[PDB]
Amino acid sequence: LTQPPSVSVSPGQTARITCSGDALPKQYAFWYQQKPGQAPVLVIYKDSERPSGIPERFSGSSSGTTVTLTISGVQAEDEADYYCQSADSSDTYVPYVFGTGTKV
Amino acid sequence: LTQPPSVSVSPGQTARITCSGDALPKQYAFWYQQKPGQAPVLVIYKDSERPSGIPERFSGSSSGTTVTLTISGVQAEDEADYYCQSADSSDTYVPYVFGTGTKVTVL
Amino acid sequence: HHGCSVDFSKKETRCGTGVFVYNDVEAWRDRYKYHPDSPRRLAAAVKQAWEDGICGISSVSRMENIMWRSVEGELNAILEENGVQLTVVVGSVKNPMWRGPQRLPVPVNELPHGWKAWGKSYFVRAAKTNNSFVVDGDTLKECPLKHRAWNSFLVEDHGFGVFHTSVWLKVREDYSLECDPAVIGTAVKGKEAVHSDLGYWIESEKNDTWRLKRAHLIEMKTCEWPKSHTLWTDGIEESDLIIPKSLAGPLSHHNTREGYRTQMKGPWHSEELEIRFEECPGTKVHVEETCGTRGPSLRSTTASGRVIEEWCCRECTMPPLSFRAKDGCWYGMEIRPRKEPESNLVRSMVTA
Amino acid sequence: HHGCSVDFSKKETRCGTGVFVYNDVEAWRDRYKYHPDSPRRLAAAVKQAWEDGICGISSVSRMENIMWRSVEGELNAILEENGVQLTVVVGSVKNPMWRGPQRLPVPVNELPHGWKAWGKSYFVRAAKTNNSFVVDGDTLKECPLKHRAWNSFLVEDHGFGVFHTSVWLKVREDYSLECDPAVIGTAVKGKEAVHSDLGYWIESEKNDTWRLKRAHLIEMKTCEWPKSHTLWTDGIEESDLIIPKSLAGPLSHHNTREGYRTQMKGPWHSEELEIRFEECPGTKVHVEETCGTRGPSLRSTTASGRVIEEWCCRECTMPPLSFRAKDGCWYGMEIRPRKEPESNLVRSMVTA
Amino acid sequence: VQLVQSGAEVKKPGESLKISCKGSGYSFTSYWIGWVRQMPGKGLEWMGIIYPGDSDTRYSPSFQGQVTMSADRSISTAYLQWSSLKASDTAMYYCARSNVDGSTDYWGQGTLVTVSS
Amino acid sequence: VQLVQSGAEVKKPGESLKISCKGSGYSFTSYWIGWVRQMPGKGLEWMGIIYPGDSDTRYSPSFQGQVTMSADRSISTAYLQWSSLKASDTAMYYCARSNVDGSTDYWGQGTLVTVSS
Repeated sequence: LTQPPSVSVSPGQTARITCSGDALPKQYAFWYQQKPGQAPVLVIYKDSERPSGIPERFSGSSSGTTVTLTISGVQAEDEADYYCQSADSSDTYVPYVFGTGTKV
Repeated sequence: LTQPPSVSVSPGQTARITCSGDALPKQYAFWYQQKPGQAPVLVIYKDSERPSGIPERFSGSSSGTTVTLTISGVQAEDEADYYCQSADSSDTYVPYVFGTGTKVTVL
Repeated sequence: HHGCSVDFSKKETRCGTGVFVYNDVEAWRDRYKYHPDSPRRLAAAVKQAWEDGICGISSVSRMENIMWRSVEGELNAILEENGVQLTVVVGSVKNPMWRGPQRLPVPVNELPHGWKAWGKSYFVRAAKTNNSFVVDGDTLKECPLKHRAWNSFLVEDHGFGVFHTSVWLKVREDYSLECDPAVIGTAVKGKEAVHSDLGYWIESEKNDTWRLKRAHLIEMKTCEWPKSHTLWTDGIEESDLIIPKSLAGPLSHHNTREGYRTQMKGPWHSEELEIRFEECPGTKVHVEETCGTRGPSLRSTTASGRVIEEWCCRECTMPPLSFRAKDGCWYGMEIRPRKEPESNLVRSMVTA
Repeated sequence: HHGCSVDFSKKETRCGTGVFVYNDVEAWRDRYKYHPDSPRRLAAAVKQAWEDGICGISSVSRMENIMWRSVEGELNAILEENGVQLTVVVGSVKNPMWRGPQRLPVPVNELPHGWKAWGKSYFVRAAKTNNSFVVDGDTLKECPLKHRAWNSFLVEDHGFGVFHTSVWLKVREDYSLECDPAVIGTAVKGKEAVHSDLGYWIESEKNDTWRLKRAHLIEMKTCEWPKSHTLWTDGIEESDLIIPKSLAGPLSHHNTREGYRTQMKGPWHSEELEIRFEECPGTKVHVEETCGTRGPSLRSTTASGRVIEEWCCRECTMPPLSFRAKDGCWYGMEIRPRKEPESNLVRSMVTA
Repeated sequence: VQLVQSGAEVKKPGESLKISCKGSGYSFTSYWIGWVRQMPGKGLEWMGIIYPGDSDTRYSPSFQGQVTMSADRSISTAYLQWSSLKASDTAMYYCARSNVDGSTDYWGQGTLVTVSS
Repeated sequence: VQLVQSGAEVKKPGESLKISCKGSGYSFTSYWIGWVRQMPGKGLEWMGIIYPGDSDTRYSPSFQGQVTMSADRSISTAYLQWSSLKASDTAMYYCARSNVDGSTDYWGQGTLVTVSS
């Protein structure tokens, strides 16, 4: 639900992005990267795993009611927006909800 | 127990000495080598095994009521008298019997 | 050992001598009356453990918890005739029963006051103190799981038997991770096997290979099943055992079913489970490659009572794997809903 | 399965449901009406095996020999009626029961003439014939062990334990070296275990480690004990098993005694054995270093009847291993006489 | 796998509009289809999901009634319909393939809708 | 481990004789002691065994009465005594150590006995 509106680092450093929500302990979380001009791309799924085709410098972790996305070896090709997706149970509505964003 | 009186072989091949007895299926057999001028030496015990300090060309085997001792490669120092010892059960006498003796010559 | 038996399928009655393993799990009751070594040797060992930085006790099984509850009153009657400021407080158990790092010590000498022979007719009820020695309860804040003794009792050599009412226990001198062998019974006869103890009853059969048939657990232990009491322990992959090894599952070829791996994320929070191979009431399962992958176990009814009727799996065999707890029916780790989003289902929140 | 166990010195009965394993070795030879698959189907299988070069049968156990003796008379009725010239001749068994390389074939057509339902009331004795199908006897010259079928039958459903119960046999389609698992019962409970079948009864206890306690054998089989019916099968050296694996000994840590190795040269020619750990009447054993090494097992009495009184061994543990047959005491392979020469004793002439 | 959307649309307020999202390469009726909005220079929002085969729709509370989602399992196409476009409907619309566990696998190239006057 | 015999003897018929075989290096009272004869240019023949401690003697039938085998536990010495030497007593006499399983392990050097007038 909540994200930090902007972070800024220098090449070679390691940046950490924070997603916070109440239902996170009992629900999965996914992270999406969106470079300007294109469609979102899935980078992290089920709070820790990586799809095949993503550089091994992308990782995430879950600690209670917070999930963090960390970018270890930051190059130049990482200036995008990162979005957090989680869920909350329902019966007649769509369960999913997006985070606010982070302009790295 | 009965043995061949003599065995003659040139250096290099094998020599086979047989010892025949009726109670050999039920008893152990042993082989002794005695060179002229010395005391006998155990060579093959329990008709299959070899004591320490004996060359690996010495081996034996048994087949029913006969037992044989074989020397793989005859050497000039392997000519002597060879005796087989076996036993027969008793209660008051000595159980052990010696064979007759096989004179091996390395030509 | 003598006895007579009746078989109700191949109608037959027989008598003779032999070895008999009984089902004490179904209809478990107050069949046994448990006591520790001596009333003054347990008080001395509890006093010493408090002065060595041990806070409380984590219980291995339900049996030890019931034993602690019965002895608690008499234990506090002693420890005041010696002036000790210490009170034993016994609570209830929650599944799973997690391990503990410490063990209870063996006192060099007993406390020099009191009585022998557990079960004095009348004693004055002791008064509360400031210091508490908590036995497993909801007390993980006053002292955490890292200061708690676990698995420090052993059943005595003749302390157990078929015609026994009282079981004699004793503080062990060694350190172990194994489940107590005095109360384990394993047997196979023909095409049926069992691995059993005071809280487990695990059955097997022979169809084309040996597989799990059904299990009935009334506790979730975390000790290790000894290999002397296990059938067919060799050539076993630890990742094929339905009941995980960390939950006192036997390391046996009997603990397997074709198409299923270890259920580390089953509903091990329940007070009682039954592991069955069939569909739950109202739901059906299909096998297809469009299904998802393994995750935590899911209940077949939502938190509001609605029943999800279609499920799938990738490479599992029929009938499916189910857990039957008192709150409901739950599916195996491999079986996922076909149409309903998983965020709308109740999921298991524990891991072995 | 319900059953109930009784304690005579207490007038008390405890019971419930479970798995019961019975001692069927101390008393056997009841009346069973055997049912090899079919009279016209066993006739076809025996006939076809004679044309494929199989001469006779090497029996696997005493159960199969008894079954062949009951069926023999009716089996020759059915063959001199379809016009086959063949006679079945059943003889006694000798220990050990060595393996054969062949197996009986599953027939194709089930010969036309004859009757179903094993056990007709009155038929006519069949005339003798030149050809002779030989079931295990002293007939190793008629046709040798290399031309003999072995382990061709599987038990399908038995009413063992009670007399006058039919047990159904069937000719197997595959080839196997293991003992039939339909009649095997294994059970451990606390500190005592048993491995058993229709001819073996092998006990274990826990002193400081699990070890052998005693064994009673009313036959010497040569099949392989299946690992599904065995406790503690991993980390086992085959040279530490007291009963050799080639004599249908279980591959278990329960088959071990400390200080002793496998007894391949025990007196396995006896008709019935009992394996005790106890000195024999009138003899003493001392642990020394001047003693000999292992050899064939020796009887404690010479061929006259004189008792040898002093024995030794190198690295044993007391009490010593012994065998008790009708002839008398034999000692373990590691235990040799201390003064009397070994050529004056009776030694065993078989090996496994 | 592939999802193909329609072209950019330039519309006036007050009329209807259908945008489509055709999919191919997989079992179209075994997966959900989600609709995501992205206003110019803003973040992502969920407009709900539809399950083809049996056109089960689960809207978002801030979108029900104001938009209609529909599916046509014969041609493997999922639609999205307005009745009277307003000036606040200028955005980019993405169709996506949602799984039962919740991950969004494939995204369409997007349809840019502009409402002006 | 060694057995040491006594020296060679030359004697006239009708006298007596006693030859010894002193064992050392091992326990003398845990093994049998054998005596073996070998006439000049002939094979070996057993003379029977004696067990020191339980001083049991088991003669060969060809030698009983003719020769007397004795022992001496304390000094670890075995003996072989004649009462009246005959001309046919010229031979070689070996003492040896016999195991219970029947293998003769160690031998002494031997003792010449020459009988003449």
